[PDB]
Amino acid sequence: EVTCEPGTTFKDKCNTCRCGSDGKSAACTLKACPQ
Repeated sequence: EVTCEPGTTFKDKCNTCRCGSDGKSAACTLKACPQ
């Protein structure tokens, strides 16, 4: 459940989520995040 355009990414929880190409998906570096 992402909310962004493809080619913009942004800051999420404890990592950055690169908006996929469908405008509704994200990669998110995903390294760690206790809260």
